[PDB]
Amino acid sequence: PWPEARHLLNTIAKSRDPMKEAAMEPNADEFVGFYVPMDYSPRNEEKNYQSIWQNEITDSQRHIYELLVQSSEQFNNSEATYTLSQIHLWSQYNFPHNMTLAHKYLEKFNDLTHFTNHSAIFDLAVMYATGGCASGNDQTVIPQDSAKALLYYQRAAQLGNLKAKQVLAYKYYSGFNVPRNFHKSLVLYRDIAEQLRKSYSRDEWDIVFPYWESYNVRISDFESGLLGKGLNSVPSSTVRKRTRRIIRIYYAALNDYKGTYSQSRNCERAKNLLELTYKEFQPHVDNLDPLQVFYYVRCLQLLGHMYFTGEGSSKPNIHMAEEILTTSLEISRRAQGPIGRACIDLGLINQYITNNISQAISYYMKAMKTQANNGIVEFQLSKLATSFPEEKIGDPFNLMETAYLNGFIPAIYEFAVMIESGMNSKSSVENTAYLFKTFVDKNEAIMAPKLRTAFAALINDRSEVALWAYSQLAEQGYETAQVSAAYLMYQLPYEFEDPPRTTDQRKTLAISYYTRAFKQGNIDAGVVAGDIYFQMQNYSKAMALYQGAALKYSIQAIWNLGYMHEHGLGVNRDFHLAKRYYDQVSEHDHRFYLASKLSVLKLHLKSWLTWIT
Ligand SMILES: *[C@@H]1O[C@H](CO)[C@@H](O[C@@H]2O[C@H](CO)[C@@H](O[C@@H]3O[C@H](CO)[C@@H](O)[C@H](O)[C@@H]3O)[C@H](O)[C@H]2NC(C)=O)[C@H](O)[C@H]1NC(C)=O
Ligand SMILES: *[C@@H]1O[C@H](CO)[C@@H](O[C@@H]2O[C@H](CO)[C@@H](O[C@@H]3O[C@H](CO)[C@@H](O)[C@H](O)[C@@H]3O)[C@H](O)[C@H]2NC(C)=O)[C@H](O)[C@H]1NC(C)=O
Ligand SMILES: *[C@@H]1O[C@H](CO)[C@@H](O)[C@H](O)[C@H]1NC(C)=O
Ligand SMILES: *[C@@H]1O[C@H](CO)[C@@H](O)[C@H](O)[C@H]1NC(C)=O
Repeated sequence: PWPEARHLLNTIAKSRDPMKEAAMEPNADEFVGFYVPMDYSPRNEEKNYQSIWQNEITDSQRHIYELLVQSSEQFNNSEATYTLSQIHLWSQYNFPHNMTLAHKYLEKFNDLTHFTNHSAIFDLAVMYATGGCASGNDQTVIPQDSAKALLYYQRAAQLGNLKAKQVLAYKYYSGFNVPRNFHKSLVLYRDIAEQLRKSYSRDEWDIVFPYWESYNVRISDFESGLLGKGLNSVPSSTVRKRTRRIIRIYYAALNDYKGTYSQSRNCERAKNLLELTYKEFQPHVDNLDPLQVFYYVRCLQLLGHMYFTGEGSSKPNIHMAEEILTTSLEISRRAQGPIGRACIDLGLINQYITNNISQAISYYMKAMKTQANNGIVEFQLSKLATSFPEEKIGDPFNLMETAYLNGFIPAIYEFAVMIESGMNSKSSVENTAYLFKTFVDKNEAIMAPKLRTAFAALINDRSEVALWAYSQLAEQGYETAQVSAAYLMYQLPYEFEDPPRTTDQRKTLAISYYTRAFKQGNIDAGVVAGDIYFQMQNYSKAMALYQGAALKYSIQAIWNLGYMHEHGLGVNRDFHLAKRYYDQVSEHDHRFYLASKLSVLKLHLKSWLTWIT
């Protein structure tokens, strides 16, 4: 039965990505506010499943699905049962998802060699910790079970999977259910981090971090926001830079060198395009519009970084890089333009291909205040400080401390192993842990490569699988996944029409995600949690929550606060404090000057009537 099917699943060519398909082609360059549901309708998904598995499937595509499943039930293969979980849980080939049967077959895979394969036990160990999926109406449905999942996590990390021991460390570090226990968190964090540092090369560790494309972004920022407009915080989308022929080309290659969200990147067509430009312009180099040559030499900076990169080619060329960018500075003398990244990679290639350290300090130091310096320079210097104890440069400590904050990633590890090893007792113990996770969570490719899946396999269709993915990273320390999944589980109804028509369990999960996101910083989520409990009871819990938000300077919390005391369930009714709240909103913002005193108008309109009796 099976080994014939291997030819078929070879034939079908699944696990499709659209951004790779839009990398090459001319395209709309256009997407926003695409589509979402607001109600789940469990018994609707079953009939939709029925329709699609009736019609849109192919008769062959049934034929393959026929006998792996028919052969696996007749035969104990256990390889097809593992695949169909990854097919009805991932929708990896063109088939629907059904977490009931997927969950059902996962125990079958596990029982075959109970507790050996960490890649699977983890996946259902989440499924226990939710209770929302692997659910239904038949008998085997069970709600959430903490400990029964917890043990499986311990089995995986005991076996040695990474993100398991990650989520344990986060779970202690946050005080999710168990106590705080910073010590353990430190232990397994540093363990993880040494394994990560072992994943890389010496060369690749020291010279360039390889630019894995980032998706740790807070969905609902594409639309207005988690709430409204103007009264939000920190939109994390970073897309499609822009501010006279060539400049429209310049950006048009930059976007192709680092297209981040909706179109995959690679340099090759941008590169060929670029070298065409250098072969084109160079003899025709008079003045030529000092604003144009600006973007010319900027594309030269880029270009030299690309030859030294080795993108698109089989190898990098240090040499044509050398002539081309050294030329670039030969111009940059004239018009005194930006010079940074050329000074970096020039001071870097001299540092490992040649061995004139001396000038290399001159270049690094010549570009050190540059904005493009993230942390790379300092991290590269402190090496030479610890190697060559020379007075010229200062302490390694302060330099690496100037690289930590800026975001350059290797800087953390040295900055961490330093302080823990420090016979000099620096600030504390717990802060040390904050470093390690901040490294871990930021490497983002070994640990969390599925953000490129969840996003991707959302936009075509079928949010639910992305929802499971964020429901697999929300347990990790990724705020973005928490508010993402919750924003999929509960959208805010507009004031007019209607709240949703969803499950109560589902809300019991969403609220937990929003809460943890709140205590990772996103104040707005707190507000949203309160807007759940309007529809429920627990007005006291909500009041504590809102009140928890207001102390950190929000606004909507406050209007809800005065409004909760004036109308609805208040333990004591009072409008003295109320107008204070309603007025300090206008104290702080200066922009809602009217609605404050409007609330005052209705508030005294109460008094006019009540004096009648
Ligand atoms: C997930 O997969 C299961 C299959 O394990 C799908 O199950 C179907 O569930 C219905 C009850 O909702 C079962 O009822 C059947 O009704 C027909 C008449 O319509 C009757 O002739 C059968 O004897 C039975 O009573 C149905 O047998 C069952 N079929 C299968 C293959 O399981 C379920 O619909 C899927 N859900 C989702 C959300 O994908
Ligand atoms: C849990 O079990 C699954 C199978 O149910 C294991 O899948 C195996 O994963 C490894 C890679 O981690 C695959 O290795 C590579 O496969 C390709 C062909 O697909 C081959 O060309 C490479 O040389 C290499 O052997 C392996 O084939 C794959 N096995 C099956 C049947 O798909 C999974 O690895 C197990 N979990 C863990 C954590 O290992
Ligand atoms: C390179 O080093 C040699 C000897 O170390 C020195 O003579 C030469 O001036 C250096 N060149 C540059 C460009 O720094
Ligand atoms: C109130 O909140 C608790 C959570 O502490 C929850 O278990 C309970 O179901 C809620 N009750 C109502 C009526 O909302």
